[PDB]
Amino acid sequence: VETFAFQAEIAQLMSLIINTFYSNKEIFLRELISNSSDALDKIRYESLTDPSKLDSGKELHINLIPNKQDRTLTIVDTGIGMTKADLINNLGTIAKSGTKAFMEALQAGADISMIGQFGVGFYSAYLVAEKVTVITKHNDDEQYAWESSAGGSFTVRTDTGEPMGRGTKVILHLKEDQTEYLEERRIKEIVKKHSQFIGYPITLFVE
Ligand SMILES: COc1ccc(-c2c(-c3cc(-c4ccc(C)c5ncccc45)c(O)cc3O)noc2NC(C)=O)cc1
Repeated sequence: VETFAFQAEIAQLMSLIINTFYSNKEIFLRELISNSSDALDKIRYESLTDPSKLDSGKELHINLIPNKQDRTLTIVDTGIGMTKADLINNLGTIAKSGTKAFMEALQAGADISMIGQFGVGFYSAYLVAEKVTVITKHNDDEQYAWESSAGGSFTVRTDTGEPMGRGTKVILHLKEDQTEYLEERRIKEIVKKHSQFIGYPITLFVE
């Protein structure tokens, strides 16, 4: 297990997300689904010139899986998946500029729901999760587990859990007062409100 420091700007963003009073938390789901959609777009595009990239799974879709026992909401996609370099360096590098822009926009009257317009929507997960665990698998690379409870650091390890195939699984360990996001009616409502036209099937599992 390797432990890494977030870039200072990203740690600042995470603290803002955790500390700011902001009631419209439900937008976290749209942001995560948007990320899944982007990843699905990419594997779809690449498969057009190299069909063998779908050897790790032809189905392009998103599953939403609530588990009341574990107090988790999991967002699973069969997108392109992330490499170790994505997790440690490259997505953070990209997030720096977006974070800066978002912070500045907030100072000028934007609100937290607009986070995705700055390309850093993943971090909205921390509106509802005390810890986020991300399992990801890119073709020709190993399966990784990324994890953070904020506080300025994250971990990455090679994952020996159940093999995924290809894609990304975001496991939201929900805060004690945010269990509404385990309820079928609530998740359905949010998907219809904010993610109605996503171009991949979204299956909401029930318990
Ligand atoms: C908005 O920027 C991105 C969106 C999706 C992805 C992504 C993902 C993916 C990442 C995330 C994601 C998960 C976890 C973290 C820390 C992320 N940080 C920045 C951007 C995305 C992150 C996710 O929630 C779902 C996803 O399907 N899997 O392969 C990907 N690769 C390509 C080039 O897009 C990467 C960047």
